[PDB]
Amino acid sequence: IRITLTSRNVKSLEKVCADLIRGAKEKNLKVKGPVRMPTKTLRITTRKTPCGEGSKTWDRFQMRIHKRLIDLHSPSEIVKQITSISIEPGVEVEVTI
Amino acid sequence: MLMPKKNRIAIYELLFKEGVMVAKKDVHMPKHPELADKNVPNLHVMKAMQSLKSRGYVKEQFAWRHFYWYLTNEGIQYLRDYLHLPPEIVPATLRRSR
Amino acid sequence: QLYWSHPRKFGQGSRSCRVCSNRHGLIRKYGLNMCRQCFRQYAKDIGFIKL
Amino acid sequence: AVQISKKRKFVADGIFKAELNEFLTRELAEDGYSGVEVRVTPTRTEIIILATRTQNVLGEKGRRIRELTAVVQKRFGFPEGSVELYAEKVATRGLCAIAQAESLRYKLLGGLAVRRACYGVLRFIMESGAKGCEVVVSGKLRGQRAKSMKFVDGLMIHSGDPVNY
Amino acid sequence: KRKKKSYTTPKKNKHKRKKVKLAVLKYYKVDENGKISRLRRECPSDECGAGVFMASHFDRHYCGKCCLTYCFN
RNA sequence: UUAAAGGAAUUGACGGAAGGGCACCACCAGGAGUGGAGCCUGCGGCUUAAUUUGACUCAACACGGGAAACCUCACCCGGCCCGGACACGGACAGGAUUGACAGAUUGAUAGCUCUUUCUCGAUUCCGUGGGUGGUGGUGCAUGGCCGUUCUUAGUUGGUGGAGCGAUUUGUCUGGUUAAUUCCGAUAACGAACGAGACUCUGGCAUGCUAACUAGUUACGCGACCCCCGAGCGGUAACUUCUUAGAGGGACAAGUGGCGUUCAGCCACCCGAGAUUGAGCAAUAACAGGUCUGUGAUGCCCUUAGAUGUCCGGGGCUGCACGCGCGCUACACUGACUGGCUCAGCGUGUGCCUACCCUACGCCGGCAGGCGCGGGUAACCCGUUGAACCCCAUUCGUGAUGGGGAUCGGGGAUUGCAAUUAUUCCCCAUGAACGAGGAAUUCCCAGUAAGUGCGGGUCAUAAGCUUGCGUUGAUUAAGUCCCUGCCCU
Ligand SMILES: [Mg+2]
Ligand SMILES: [Mg+2]
Ligand SMILES: [Mg+2]
Ligand SMILES: [Mg+2]
Ligand SMILES: [Mg+2]
Ligand SMILES: [Mg+2]
Ligand SMILES: [Mg+2]
Ligand SMILES: [Mg+2]
Ligand SMILES: [Mg+2]
Ligand SMILES: [Mg+2]
Ligand SMILES: [Mg+2]
Ligand SMILES: [Mg+2]
Ligand SMILES: [Mg+2]
Ligand SMILES: [Mg+2]
Ligand SMILES: [Mg+2]
Ligand SMILES: [Mg+2]
Ligand SMILES: [Mg+2]
Ligand SMILES: [Mg+2]
Ligand SMILES: [Mg+2]
Ligand SMILES: [Mg+2]
Ligand SMILES: [Mg+2]
Ligand SMILES: [Mg+2]
Ligand SMILES: [Mg+2]
Ligand SMILES: [Mg+2]
Ligand SMILES: [Mg+2]
Ligand SMILES: [Zn+2]
Repeated sequence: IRITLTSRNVKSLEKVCADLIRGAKEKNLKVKGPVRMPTKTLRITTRKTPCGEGSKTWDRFQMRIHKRLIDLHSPSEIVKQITSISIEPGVEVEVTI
Repeated sequence: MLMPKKNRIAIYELLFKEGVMVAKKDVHMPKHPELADKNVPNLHVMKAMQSLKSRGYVKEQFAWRHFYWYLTNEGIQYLRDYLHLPPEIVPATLRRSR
Repeated sequence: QLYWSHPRKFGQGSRSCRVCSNRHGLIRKYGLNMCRQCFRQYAKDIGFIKL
Repeated sequence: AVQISKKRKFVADGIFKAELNEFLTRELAEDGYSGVEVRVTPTRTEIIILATRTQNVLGEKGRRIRELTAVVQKRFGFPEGSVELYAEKVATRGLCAIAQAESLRYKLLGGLAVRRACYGVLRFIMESGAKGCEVVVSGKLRGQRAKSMKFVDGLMIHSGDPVNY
Repeated sequence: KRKKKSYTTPKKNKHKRKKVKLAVLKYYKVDENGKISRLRRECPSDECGAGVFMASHFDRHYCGKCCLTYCFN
């Protein structure tokens, strides 16, 4: 049983990670670590201009997709109990049993 | 050129049921995607809603491809002539509230 | 009535943009449909920054 | 039964945010529109519109916010009342430059000439706790040529990373 | 530029279709003051010939709603 | 005959005027080249019914991410549709308002028209006004955006001095720096934008935080060899190797010297580094480009046989020519054949509306086809067994086996359709080219260059462009001589 926390930005990622570990320390569960994933980046290059005047001046737009995975062996009632989290809206939660 | 009577009552019946209509710009030339609510894709919908947006009955909005149709209290006051055909029922926008 | 011939299932005409149905300029395949002009103004709204 | 990848669902959500925010600043130009904060919840898709004049958002008898809910739900595919809208009041009117330009548009339409309108909005922004402001008006301004009229007061940073926030 | 698309009309100054008929169209025949004799051949049972009749041709036939083709020597 | 000619004085600009500094879009010592040949891709000019158009020194010319069979298409030829909203009003068909079977013509089974006559039916058709559409003109009306002045460090108000005044002082004699960066003096004071400061990447490290969607140490299952406890590979602990979360680490700090008390400069060491590369980037302008990105827009033009929109062909690919960016060669440091061995960005499916990444096995020599499986992704492609490079054979200075342009026949793949363009593969044909004149472009350390890969258009589709990797130079680290810039 695994839980994936995929965040938009690093600050909300670390806040929801600290909150989830703080909520998982007190229970009698062998909590695995917040396994760091490689950061994904969608690089987009743009001409910057509708008509071709001047030098070849190009944009560089990026994102920073951040992802964490944990493993929590638990019954489904305890998983649904842990599932209720006051969370930042920039964090997506996925579960897998 | 005559629209079917089932369509001519059904698009206004859907407008009576909701009050919010949605279509897009794609009039039939690359592809024929039928409407997610009704049968005719875009052309009969535009021909039905142009008579409402022409006389100031239902307002028009645009979101990058999509024509949204906006309902007014004065719009309902002018659609009272269509409301003669059913019994007097305010649609699910104005009467009740939760 | 022969209204819809030349079915346009490929190529340039099949790419219709979400912004203004632009078809002379290209449309990128990134899970995205922009016009490369308005993408500059709208990248900060859809989540892209310059860095 | 369908799914899309993490590399595309985020840009689809970003295009959704841009679509919703820019269409609401298209059609809600009357009141004071600041922005939206859409929250992710697998039971109720919450859309929080932060506005200055919340009267046009709330409507007369609770009508226009439910009409916007219908506008969202009858295209974006959320049946059974999944999308829920909440309006928030912004007590600081002079804080949002989007709202200030939104008011300046309708003030410059019906009379209220450019000089006195710029002095009025600079007085309002200087009263509303702001450290610095700049209003640039370009176009045919009392002549056939385009004369850029600039009105700047206070403390304004133009270069660097923290310009955006 | 300074291009121009004007009227030359090499072939014909053609026009479109306008349906012209008689004043009224009678399909029946009065016999014995109450019996109607049928003049035109009906259409077979394919949800067409309930009220749709065939057009007179030398060897062909026509459904108005369904465009059925039938031929006999 | 003329409405100015004049005088000092203020601010720009200019000087083949002086002083002080900067820059490889400048030079020196150099490196790689272009311009010479072939080809690709754009421009001008020709030709045609059309060969659609904008852009013309940096600041256009593989730019419109402009790689077109129709698609894109805005250009020529032919043919349909009105999506002609809506107010009045003409016939109102005693209800026949627009879709059509068969034959002639037209690519068409376009009811385009004609012969013929059935049909959903108060939506019609037409006129009078208005409205809509236009990749039509106008960027010399404009908004927004971009480029350039300008990648140099410059710019401005408040109060107070000088002058009637435009203006000036603040914004500087001098020293220093990449900088109007600072110290200092000072009729100026307190200030502001900008530069720095900011964000990311690269460099070092924690036995802090951790990992079965990433590995190690021993251990067993377990194949081979000596058989002498050894050696290569397949299938209980902690992050050293792949990832990032916080924090640290570098600030000209310590020493010697030069500098004015200063501001600062040069060499050492500890260090991974004595500072890398980008982004953002001021006041004010160009009468720079874009109306052909937008239902962003003012005026004019067309609105029924349409400058609106569909369908079928051609075209932008058309060549007596010149020019620009690029690819390949002109061989022996090499070409061919065989063996060996290494990666990093980044991409991939049933999409807000039609689509891939391919692993394994079989068949075919080849491009390819078939059966099946995995991957909505650190899971599978994939430990991207990449090219140059590392060894062995052949070639032998010959326009040669370097060069593969041109041309003929055939075989597979995407697409409905490739012939006046796909693309790839097999054979064959084997030109010019002997290191390029006048002139000219870029560059100082993981740098130029050699070489390959990923993304953009993509369906087939890179010689373009953006990024990533492998090998990796010579020589300056100075100057204002050519060009240009900053301040007196
Ligand atoms: Mg301007
Ligand atoms: Mg004088
Ligand atoms: Mg030189
Ligand atoms: Mg060369
Ligand atoms: Mg040449
Ligand atoms: Mg040449
Ligand atoms: Mg021109
Ligand atoms: Mg247009
Ligand atoms: Mg201009
Ligand atoms: Mg302009
Ligand atoms: Mg001009
Ligand atoms: Mg500047
Ligand atoms: Mg004075
Ligand atoms: Mg001054
Ligand atoms: Mg480590
Ligand atoms: Mg309009
Ligand atoms: Mg062309
Ligand atoms: Mg040409
Ligand atoms: Mg070029
Ligand atoms: Mg050869
Ligand atoms: Mg030869
Ligand atoms: Mg080479
Ligand atoms: Mg592809
Ligand atoms: Mg490609
Ligand atoms: Mg190109
Ligand atoms: Zn568009």
